[PDB]
Amino acid sequence: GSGYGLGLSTRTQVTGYQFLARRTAMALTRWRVRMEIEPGRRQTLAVVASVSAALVICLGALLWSFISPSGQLN
Amino acid sequence: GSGYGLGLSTRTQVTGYQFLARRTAMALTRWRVRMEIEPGRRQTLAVVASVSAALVICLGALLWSFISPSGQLN
Amino acid sequence: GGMVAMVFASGSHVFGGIGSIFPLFMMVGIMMMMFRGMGGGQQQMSRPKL
Amino acid sequence: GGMVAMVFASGSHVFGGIGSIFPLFMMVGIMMMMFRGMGGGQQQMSRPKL
Amino acid sequence: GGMVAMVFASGSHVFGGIGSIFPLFMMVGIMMMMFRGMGGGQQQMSRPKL
Repeated sequence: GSGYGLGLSTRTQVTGYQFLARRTAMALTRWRVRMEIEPGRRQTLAVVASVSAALVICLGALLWSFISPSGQLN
Repeated sequence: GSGYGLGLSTRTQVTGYQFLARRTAMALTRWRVRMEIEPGRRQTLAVVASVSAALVICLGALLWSFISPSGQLN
Repeated sequence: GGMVAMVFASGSHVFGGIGSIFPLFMMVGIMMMMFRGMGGGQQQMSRPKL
Repeated sequence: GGMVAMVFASGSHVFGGIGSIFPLFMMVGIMMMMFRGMGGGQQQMSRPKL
Repeated sequence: GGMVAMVFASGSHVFGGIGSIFPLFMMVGIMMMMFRGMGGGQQQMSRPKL
């Protein structure tokens, strides 16, 4: 049938698929599709914020290593 | 006569004359007035650009003289 | 800011006058892009109006 | 690019090796900001509304 | 910039700090004068749309 194989694609189709993926994912855990509020989005974003904060602090540590190193003896 | 003498003039009358001059000039060389594109304009501008580029380099040379003149020996 | 501060700890102190003109103007370009990002307006919805 | 070049010409040599991570990430961050596309008052169509 | 560079080669070295505020602020005015020429319209007829 139609749609098989590695054909071309567009940016409107990529978001279209992400909409069906979120909506069906909700139906497996909440058994309803109303989606007045979309908690999957929020719960994912919270992890992205967490990872970002860890890396930001990570860069902060590297910045101090060059400003005030341990090698300044004598 | 109607237009003789040395009376005052306005901005719209200045462009008005230069338009009649361009249209009648090409009529002497190409024998047609359709003027799809107006090549007289471009060929003139190309000379103006040439003089401007010469002045830029010329002025660029004077700037170099002050940065490093001949009398600063040793 | 981090890129700028790291140079001072090395003691090169290349900034000031001739040097400072780069980071000074470059900083403006970033602000100029975020302004166009919050583009548009006139929507005028707000807690005090509702 | 001028700033990294200015520091190198001045003899600091601080950005050699891992220090280069700062200019590299900034260039990436700059690329992301100017590549978001049109989001306006007429160009209202965007993921949150579609 | 040429007017600026020409003074350093003469050794007056009057720029930096107090002095540099003039050419720094002066530069914005010229840029402000060109952007005013940008207000000629708000439309597109680009090759991608044609």
